[PDB]
Amino acid sequence: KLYCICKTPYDESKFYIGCDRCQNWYHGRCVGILQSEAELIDEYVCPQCQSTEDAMTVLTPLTEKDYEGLKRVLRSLQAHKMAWPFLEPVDPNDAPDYYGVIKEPMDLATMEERVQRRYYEKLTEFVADMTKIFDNCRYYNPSDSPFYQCAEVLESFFVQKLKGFK
Amino acid sequence: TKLYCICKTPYDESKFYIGCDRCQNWYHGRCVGILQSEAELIDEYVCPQCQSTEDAMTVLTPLTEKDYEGLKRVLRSLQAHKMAWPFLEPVDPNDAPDYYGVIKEPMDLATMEERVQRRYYEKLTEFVADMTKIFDNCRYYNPSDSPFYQCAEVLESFFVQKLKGFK
Amino acid sequence: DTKLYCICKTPYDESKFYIGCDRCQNWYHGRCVGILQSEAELIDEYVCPQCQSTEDAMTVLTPLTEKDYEGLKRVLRSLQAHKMAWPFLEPVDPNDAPDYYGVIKEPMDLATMEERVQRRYYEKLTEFVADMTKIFDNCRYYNPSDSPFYQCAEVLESFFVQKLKGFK
Amino acid sequence: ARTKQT
Ligand SMILES: [Zn+2]
Ligand SMILES: [Zn+2]
Ligand SMILES: [Zn+2]
Ligand SMILES: [Zn+2]
Ligand SMILES: [Zn+2]
Ligand SMILES: [Zn+2]
Repeated sequence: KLYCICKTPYDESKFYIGCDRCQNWYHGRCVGILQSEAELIDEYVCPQCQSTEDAMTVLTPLTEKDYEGLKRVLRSLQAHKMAWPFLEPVDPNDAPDYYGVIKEPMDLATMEERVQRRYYEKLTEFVADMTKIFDNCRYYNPSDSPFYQCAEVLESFFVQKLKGFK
Repeated sequence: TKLYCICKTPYDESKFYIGCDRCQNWYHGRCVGILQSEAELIDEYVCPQCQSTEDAMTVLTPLTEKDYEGLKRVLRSLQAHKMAWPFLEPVDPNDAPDYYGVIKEPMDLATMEERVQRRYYEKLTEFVADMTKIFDNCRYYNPSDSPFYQCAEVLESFFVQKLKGFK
Repeated sequence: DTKLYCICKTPYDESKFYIGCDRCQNWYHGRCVGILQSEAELIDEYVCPQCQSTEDAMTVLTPLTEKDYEGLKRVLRSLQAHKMAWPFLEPVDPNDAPDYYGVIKEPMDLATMEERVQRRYYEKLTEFVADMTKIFDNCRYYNPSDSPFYQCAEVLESFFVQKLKGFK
Repeated sequence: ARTKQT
């Protein structure tokens, strides 16, 4: 039987630590955790399992707590200085050709209503709408336009704000 | 830069260690003969050296009230032994006229019981010394082929076993 | 009859008043056990001083009955509700007592005792008393003599001793 | 109680 990421036979002289998620054992050194540092913690999640958890954060059901975060994030975006061009839908008259090229329009007010209506069931759906705002802008406007730059700035801000969301 | 374990080596972050609660030193599981899964089942650990010291001091520490109850039981176990008949009471001068002239420090089980009763002993070594005197006097006074001599040999062997794990 | 009666160990004296112990069946001079003849008439079952002493010393060594257990819960609860009991209701929190477990090698508290009573862990009263005494002795060893914690232990133990009188 | 008299 093999253990750890290194897939090696058990060595009675080495320090091992067990993952509470998968129930497997790993060499403290292979997973990067001091023997003492482990004495403090009460639960352990190995690299493989942790990676799976990070990847599923966007797929799991959104909780009430998650929704408090969605409102918090959405509001920080709406208050951002570079967000003025995305607060409301594009008026058909302001740009008649807009709805001809942009197949999936989106804006912050629509997302606000969706959040209020509990329309989102997975974080991924919320991230998808936000990404749509930026992608539509970059598609419709030239790379040298302040509009295009506002999208660049806002998405960078957004990505950071999502770190450690849930 | 401190050295740990019986092997006196620097701490190796990748090795399994177990700490001694008595001396506070750390030991490699393998060096002290303890498996990592076996260590999860113990809350207190005493290393080989400390355990050796604890085993050696058992005869020097003060006798507790519980120890005394135990000593009375050891004596009773011996007094009931078939080979103890010649050591139950002090030798009778009328039975062996030269005994007290030959044996300078006589001892017997009844005298030891009296000593236990009055809390005369304060350390295990003192109790063991009186017992040993009983056997040494017998082996000196009687020839090695005498049943008396063999009774001392048998009873002493019994006694040594009885004292195992006393404290 | 060559038997030596009473505590004074003497032969039967037909001219003296004796009372018989129903426990050991020995006979005692009324005077030697403090019993007056006129008084004996009002006594039904009689137990001599020595048998009574043995029965009293015996209380902590006999098996605990279900009724005894009801008493143990009652005693425990009277202690948990006592004003000076607050420091002993649950196991000590390391964060509240510096190196507590480095000083006290046999911790004990009322919650742990309550659980022990619940699973009928005690077989003799002496074991219950030992755990309780452990709580007070631990406190008195860890805390200074002028500490209110130390005083709480003094008060509760005094309270406990009285509460146990006439238990069995 | 059981007793023995004079
Ligand atoms: Zn895992
Ligand atoms: Zn490994
Ligand atoms: Zn070693
Ligand atoms: Zn040690
Ligand atoms: Zn009686
Ligand atoms: Zn009398």
